[PDB]
Order: sequence, then structure tokens, then C-alpha cells
Amino acid sequence: DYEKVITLIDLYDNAESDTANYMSDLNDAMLLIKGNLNLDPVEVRKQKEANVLFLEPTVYVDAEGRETEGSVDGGYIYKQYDVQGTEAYKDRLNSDIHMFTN
Amino acid sequence: RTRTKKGRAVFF
Amino acid sequence: RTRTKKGRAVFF
Repeated sequence: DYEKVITLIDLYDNAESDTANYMSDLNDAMLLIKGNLNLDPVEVRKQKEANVLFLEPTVYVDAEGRETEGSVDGGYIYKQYDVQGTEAYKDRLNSDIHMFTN
Repeated sequence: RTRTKKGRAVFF
Repeated sequence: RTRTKKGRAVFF
């Protein structure tokens, strides 16, 4: 009865273990901080509980007396995947496994 | 004569 | 005289 749909059962196994890898292995989100700066790894532990994040840029002094500021930047980045296309694919697999087996 | 002063990131 | 200092990527 299922002899003719074993290949779709395989494909649905492979798809779902792919999504389970994506979940395991990538970090949900991280606080990205760029630019020339000093971060004390003891102070970083306050990251959960601080209210203000202050970035003071490195000031570069030129031999002719000029002064100019480095580009600091900071903000959250978060992982994302194509939910629309992968779920439409897995819904097609489930639907077809059921269709060909009545 | 001033010299290059490195920046700081602080969380308060 | 300062010299080119290569950057670092750290994950803490």
C-alpha cells in the first residue's frame, strides 16, 4: 500500500531534519558591535541588564594636527529562513502522500 | 600634541 | 610610528 510513496516519505524526512539542523546550529540573534573600540569581557556580562549602550569612537590624530573619528555602529541581527517556500513544499509532500494513498 | 585615543564601549 | 594593526572578530 505504501510501496509507491516511500520516496516521498524519504523526502519529508530529509526536509524536516534539514529544518532541525537549521534550528540547532545557527544562533537566533546576536548584538553586533562594529568599529575600533575596547570591550572588557567582564563588562559584557552586563549586556542582559544594562539600559544604555554607549559607544565612544576612537579619535585618530594626523601628523599635521588633524583629528577625525572612527565609525562605530551597533545593533541586533537575527537569523531568518524562507518559511513560505519550505512550508509550501512540505505541505505539498504531506498532501501528495495522502492523495496517492486515498 | 594630542595622540590617537582609542574608543570605549560601555553598558553602564 | 604606528603600523597597520589587523582587526579581530570575537564572539565572546
